[PDB]
Amino acid sequence: EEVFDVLEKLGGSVFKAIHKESGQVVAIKQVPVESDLQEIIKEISIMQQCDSPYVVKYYGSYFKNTDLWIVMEYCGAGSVSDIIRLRNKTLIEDEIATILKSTLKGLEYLHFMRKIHRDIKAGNILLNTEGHAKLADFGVAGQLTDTAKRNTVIGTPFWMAPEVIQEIGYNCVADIWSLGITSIEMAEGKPPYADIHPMRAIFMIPTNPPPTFRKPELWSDDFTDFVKKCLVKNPEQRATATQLLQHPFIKNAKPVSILRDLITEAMEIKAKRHE
Ligand SMILES: CN1C(=O)c2sccc2N(C)c2nc(Nc3ccc(S(N)(=O)=O)cc3)ncc21
Ligand code: NA
Ligand code: NA
Repeated sequence: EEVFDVLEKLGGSVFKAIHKESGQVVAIKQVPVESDLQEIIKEISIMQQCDSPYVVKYYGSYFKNTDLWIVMEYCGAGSVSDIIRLRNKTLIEDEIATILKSTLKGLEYLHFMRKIHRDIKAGNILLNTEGHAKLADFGVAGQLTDTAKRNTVIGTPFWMAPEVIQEIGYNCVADIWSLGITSIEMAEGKPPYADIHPMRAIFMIPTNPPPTFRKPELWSDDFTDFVKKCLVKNPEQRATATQLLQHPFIKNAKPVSILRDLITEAMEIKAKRHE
């Protein structure tokens, strides 16, 4: 337990910390006793059986004063939602394509290991200092036994796939719907229906037509078609992560270096208000 120097709360329940001897910066989540501890092991187990630079790594865990502290990989730039909040600016298409290419590679890896993240949103896509996006928060992630369906209506309402809500079976492409809602969230700062009660939105996601941009005239043909390919209400006709990595919006992404200015800006704003 005293092998880490726990520092400020990141952003919740995650803290910045330093592994005292190696000097390495880690992110530690504080989990209470009354939590569903079988679900916490399921969360840690999914993280352990993942080995990808596009998925947040698990380092270990410890008990302190009845709490379970889960040690994980620290991403210096924060979440894409933190960067949008910090700068008070939505993301331009060039930024969205680059971040979403890495997110799709994480999704591709997870789905190949027959796992559904179930909570894809800008808040759970984390960027490192270099600009590499990683999937984080496997607290609601489900495991598929074979090419099998899941029935748990779980996730966050505005980002949930219609078939998850409909209670019919669902597989890995439920995350592709969430990716589409997230792409709109990065472009507009909020997902569709964000200013409506989340239980009212849950009710209309399967009956309403697939969401589109609030101002479609500002976005390119590629970004609007990418979002259209993500938001297909019928999961059997929804594109997989492997296919979306070939879509022009993603195939044409610029390198991670184009994110340097937003990362520097967001980090400078975080540091300036800390003092
Ligand atoms: C381990 N991890 C997570 O699983 C998740 S998933 C959703 C949130 C987290 N948290 C908070 C984290 N914050 C970080 N890095 C980090 C770095 C900077 C900032 S900032 N600049 O907004 O203060 C926030 C988080 N790195 C990693 C995580
Ligand atoms: Na979500
Ligand atoms: Na929209």
